[PDB]
Amino acid sequence: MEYTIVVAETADSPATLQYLAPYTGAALAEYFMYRERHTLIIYDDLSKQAQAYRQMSLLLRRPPGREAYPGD
Amino acid sequence: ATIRADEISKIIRERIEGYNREVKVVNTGTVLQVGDGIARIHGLDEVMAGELVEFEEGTIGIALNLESNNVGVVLMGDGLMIQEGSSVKATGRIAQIPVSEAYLGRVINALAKPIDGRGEITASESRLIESPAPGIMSRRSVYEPLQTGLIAIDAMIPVGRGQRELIIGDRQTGKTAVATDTILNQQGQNVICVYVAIGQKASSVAQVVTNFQERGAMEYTIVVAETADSPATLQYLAPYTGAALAEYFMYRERHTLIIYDDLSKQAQAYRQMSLLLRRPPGREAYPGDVFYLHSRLLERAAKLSSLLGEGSMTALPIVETQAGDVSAYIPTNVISITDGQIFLSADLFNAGIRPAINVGISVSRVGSAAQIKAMKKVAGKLKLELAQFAELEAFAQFASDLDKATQNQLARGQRLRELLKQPQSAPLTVEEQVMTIYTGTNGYLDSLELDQVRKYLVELRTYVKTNKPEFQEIISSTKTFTEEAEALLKEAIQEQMERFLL
Amino acid sequence: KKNLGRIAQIIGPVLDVAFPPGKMPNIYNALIVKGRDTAGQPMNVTCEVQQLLGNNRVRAVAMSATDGLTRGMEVIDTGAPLSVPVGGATLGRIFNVLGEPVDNLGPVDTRTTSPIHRSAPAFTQLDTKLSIFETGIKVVDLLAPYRRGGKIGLFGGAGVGKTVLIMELINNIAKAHGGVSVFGGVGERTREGNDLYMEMKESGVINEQNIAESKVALVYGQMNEPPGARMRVGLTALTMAEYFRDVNEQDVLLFIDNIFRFVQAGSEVSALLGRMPSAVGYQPTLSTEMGSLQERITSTKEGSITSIQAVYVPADDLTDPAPATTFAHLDATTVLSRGLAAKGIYPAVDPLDSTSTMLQPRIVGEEHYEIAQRVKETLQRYKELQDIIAILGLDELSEEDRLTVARARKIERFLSQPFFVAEVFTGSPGKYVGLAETIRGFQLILSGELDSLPEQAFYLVGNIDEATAKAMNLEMES
Amino acid sequence: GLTALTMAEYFRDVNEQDVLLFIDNIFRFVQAGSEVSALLGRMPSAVGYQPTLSTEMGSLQERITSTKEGSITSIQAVYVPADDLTDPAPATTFAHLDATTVLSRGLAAKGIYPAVDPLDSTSTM
Amino acid sequence: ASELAARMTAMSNATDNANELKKTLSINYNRARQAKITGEILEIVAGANAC
Ligand SMILES: Nc1ncnc2c1ncn2[C@@H]1O[C@H](COP(=O)(O)OP(=O)(O)OP(=O)(O)O)[C@@H](O)[C@H]1O
Ligand SMILES: Nc1ncnc2c1ncn2[C@@H]1O[C@H](COP(=O)(O)OP(=O)(O)OP(=O)(O)O)[C@@H](O)[C@H]1O
Ligand SMILES: CC(C)C[C@@H]1NC(=O)[C@H](C)N(C)C(=O)CNC(=O)/C(=C/c2ccccc2)N(C)C1=O
Repeated sequence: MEYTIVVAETADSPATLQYLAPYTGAALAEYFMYRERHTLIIYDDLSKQAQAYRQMSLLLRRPPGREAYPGD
Repeated sequence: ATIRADEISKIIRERIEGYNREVKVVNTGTVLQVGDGIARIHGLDEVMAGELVEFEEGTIGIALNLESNNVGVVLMGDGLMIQEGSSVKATGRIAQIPVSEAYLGRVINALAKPIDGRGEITASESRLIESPAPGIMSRRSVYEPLQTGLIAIDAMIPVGRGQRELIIGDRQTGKTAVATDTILNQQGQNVICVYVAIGQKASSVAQVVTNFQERGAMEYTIVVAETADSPATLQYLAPYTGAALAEYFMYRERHTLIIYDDLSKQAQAYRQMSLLLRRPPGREAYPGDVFYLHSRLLERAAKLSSLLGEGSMTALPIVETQAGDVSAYIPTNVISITDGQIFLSADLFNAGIRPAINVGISVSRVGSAAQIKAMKKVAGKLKLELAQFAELEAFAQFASDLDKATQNQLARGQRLRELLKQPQSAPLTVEEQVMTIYTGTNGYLDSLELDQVRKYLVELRTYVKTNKPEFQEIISSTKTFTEEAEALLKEAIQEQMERFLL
Repeated sequence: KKNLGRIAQIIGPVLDVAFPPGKMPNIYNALIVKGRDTAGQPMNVTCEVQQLLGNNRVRAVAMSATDGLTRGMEVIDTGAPLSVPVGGATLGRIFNVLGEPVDNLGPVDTRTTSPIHRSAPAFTQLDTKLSIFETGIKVVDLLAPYRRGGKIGLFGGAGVGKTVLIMELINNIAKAHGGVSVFGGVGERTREGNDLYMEMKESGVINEQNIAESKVALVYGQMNEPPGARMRVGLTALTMAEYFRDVNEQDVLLFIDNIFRFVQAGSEVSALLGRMPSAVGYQPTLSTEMGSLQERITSTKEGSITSIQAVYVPADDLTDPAPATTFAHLDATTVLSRGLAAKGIYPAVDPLDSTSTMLQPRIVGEEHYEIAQRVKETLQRYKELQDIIAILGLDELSEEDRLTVARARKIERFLSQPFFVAEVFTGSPGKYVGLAETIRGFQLILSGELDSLPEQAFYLVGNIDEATAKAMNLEMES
Repeated sequence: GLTALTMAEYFRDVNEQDVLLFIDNIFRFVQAGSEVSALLGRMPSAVGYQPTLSTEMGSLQERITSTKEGSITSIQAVYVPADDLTDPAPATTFAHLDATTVLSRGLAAKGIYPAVDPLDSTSTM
Repeated sequence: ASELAARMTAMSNATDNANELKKTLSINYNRARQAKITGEILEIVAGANAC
């Protein structure tokens, strides 16, 4: 634990925060990466980020693609 | 979003004519945008959701969508001659039907209007169509049998008054022969029968009603019929009108039975209605509210408590399945709503086994609560022997343990099969059912001719109903299978066998 | 001081109300519509705000029927979300989605009312201890050890044995706890709720003399009750259980039948709420809707809530979005199979798809773990060669494969068990089997000792000494 | 893709030398159009591509051509999504290529790298 | 002769079992095809209405 950070985003969090959590972890890791340190990141349940993004896009009335998932 | 229905120019002209005034169009609505089973009526400011509205042509409507400036209604018929810009009148009455005792023996068209051709029906108006179902404190556990007349049903899938038992199978596998058998079997019992034909062809309804009339079951039956050419709204509504008509009697301490022929057709009519209203559909284009469609209807079949008169409503829905698709959408929905099912199989039906109950996949969650003592005592061994036949026939071609299995499957299974098959529109009394099960499953019919089992059984039935009336008396008196009736039935079947051999 | 609004539109259960330009109600605030339905004046139409549509207009969802409602009715807003009675006043009573008692026993003492919408417990206030509890069910105790304090799901199609399993769990474990055990019908047969209540009265659990000490609380929004009620009956049941976990610091049980109907009513509502649906016509807010409900069912340092939930799979589709999202919040699933049910194997628990996060050598011990692993290995070998032995048959397999087939068949027969709640269907009254007996019986089957006795000796028994008794009885009877 | 294709057009036409044009996934050239097409107001086509899949492919493909004064040999990798060889994007590419070369996951699963499907990979030479 | 008779009865059983398996497979495939067509068209119309 003296060499790792935990970025938690439970299921009762809004879809914006679940969509943003991998990017928060990635910026956190990129800091050490550009400070000449080796980093390792693990996005557990990335499909949950895609589902949170799909929810945010459908609520914004963005037109859906395959399986209501946005084109992007 | 940029356009609206009352966006038409004459309404805006009227509004510009006078801006601030006193009285609006209160009961007077002018129709506009007559669409596909819907009509967006401008006006009807004081209208309620669920309001019956009356058109100039004569068509009835229900105020469904009460938008800001227009109310959108659903047409209860082929609203062809609804001229655009014509008047609509609210009735103040939420959707209801005239209910009375003068309906017993008539045919009805999902609007309580007779398609019978025998004149009008007097009434003391009541019964909102969407009545609420009884609560937890209102009802009671089921405790008395509702006899169908069919030996297999009454022995292995027993149904009590207040149970929702589903009749599920393919097309032309029965289910209407079964429904009519159960209705024709209610001659002595004090049970009102309702039969809703939701999407059947008109000739099928003709056959059913004439069979009812001829066999005498019309003095206690009502018929609500929506043919295949009926509007989808009428096929959507017909079981609710049947349920209200039956609830009329059920809440007056009388027992009712109701049969929804092709409840899946009501689901298909509701899917048509929803797709024409542009609602986002779920799997196989079904609205997603289709479970609620069926469950708010089936929850009205109850067994009320002693405080509510002990009235009951038995529901026998009917679901057709496509190539025996038990795991389809509407089949599984109705299975998750009801209290057991009765599986008719096209294979056994076409193979000659005509009441084609698939007993290994059909349950009843009441069981002995519904059955009488005699039927329990005589049906235990019967369901055991048919259980044995179930694995024997599928597993063994000739046999395992060829001596007793040919004493097992031949003496029990293949003769009990001929014991269970029953002709079209010929129900059996409970005494004949108990006697027929006892003659077979104890091991008395082990050596007859397989083509003579039917003849022996029917002739023994007439013999015992001629020579031994005290058997029928001791059965219809205590409803139990005493050793006295047992022994006298034994000597009766010995007499009948030695008579039938010569 | 309370806002008075006018009804602007009515679309089934979803209606939107216009408020004065100054003051509009917040999201989830309860709104009382005065109402008039062929009586004097029942205010029973309660709603809750979903979205502020703009121009002094909010859109709510009715917890009652909307037939007979007019445009322009007065809508008093309560200024707070739906609060329900909590505490000992709920013990022994049946409730609505609105906390209104439907038992006809009188009104509830509404001193303590806590709102149905709260946030989940914080991350720091969470238990981290891992305990299992035995249930008396062979397949559950062996292959899916249910965690004490964790959410537990039961997945099945229509008519596979979800409710018989829930009632067997209630028969075994609910009468052993010291804390209360609340039940919430979130859309199910009202016949079943009435039957369960009458069983509670005859058992003595709900004592008509002194209701005040019952240690149960029943909430019911059944298959009727338009989707406003079927969507929040789970929340009011969860609120009542959270009061006992938080305040009294008891160990609550939370038996819920068909949390699937919560999702289903949410999609029904969201269709008329004017949202674009997801792939299978579900609401776009499906995952967070499940999360807002399941993330409150936890175990904090104050107390624990052991939740046992039934999850319907529509058209037997485990890939359907609703069970597919329930799976993430559960931590001990138990999947029922239509094939196993039709083969008479009751309970129809699919042994290989039903997992648990407590089947670990550090939690259940190494002997239990190794026996479960060997059982799953032989069952997996059987499932592999199933299609080959379906077309060809057993005669073509090797000797070791035939031995594995016979052992897998004995295992799948020893998985079935008679239930106390199913004595009407099977007869041969139910058996409670401890964990040690299940472990010894499966050691005996897989060890090759019980290799020369009929398969039917294991079908619908408990405690493999009964399998041996049945085999001896069958051979002596011939 | 049009940038690189223009750079090759110049070497074929003005410099009149044989160009060797290698392309990475041209599936990405089509799915980028399908990504933007919803925002461009266009109504969705079959399973989710833009209504102009065939013409968008065709413009770029027909621009790749040996023009009788110079030749462009074009080797293109076409991502088949979910191994659906009948997906619209690869389906509309097959008609534009001369020698197709299908790669089988069944051969990669055993190590027959290059996992070229022998019976599927056809050619006009 | 006895080995060939056992082979004949075994291949009769296997033909019958492959027959019922082919039937079950055809049923499941028709269901999958209808579900695929339904989902595809529902997705297309959902996108079009969203535009
Ligand atoms: N027990 C029986 N004995 C003899 N004939 C029967 C029996 N049951 C049904 N039949 C015959 O089988 C045919 C189909 O039966 P039935 O009318 O009950 O099915 P159905 O409900 O009309 O099927 P569908 O409505 O899907 O066409 C009928 O013509 C009837 O005469
Ligand atoms: N353990 C069991 N033993 C014998 N029979 C069982 C068992 N479990 C289920 N069954 C049979 O399966 C039928 C359906 O069971 P049940 O209604 O309890 O589950 P379900 O329908 O999947 O759940 P729900 O009632 O919530 O829809 C019952 O009628 C019963 O006869
Ligand atoms: C079937 C009729 C007679 C009862 C309806 N009520 C309901 O469907 C549900 C059960 N309830 C109780 C409502 O309050 C909302 N109303 C409607 O959804 C409806 C829905 C509806 C759908 C299609 C055609 C007409 C109306 N009503 C306005 C109702 O009156």
